Amino acid sequence: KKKCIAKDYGRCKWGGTPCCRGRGCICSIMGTNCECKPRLIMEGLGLA
Repeated sequence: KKKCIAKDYGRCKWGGTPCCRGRGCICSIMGTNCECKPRLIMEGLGLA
């Protein structure tokens, strides 16, 4: 699976380059500041 950004926190876009290592291109929920973070999913607002 080539064509991606294996750079942790690698600026990426949902319509441009994805992440290699397996990061998730998370943005600022506004359409700006998109980046590929090292798979992060820590909830709690619903757990507590």
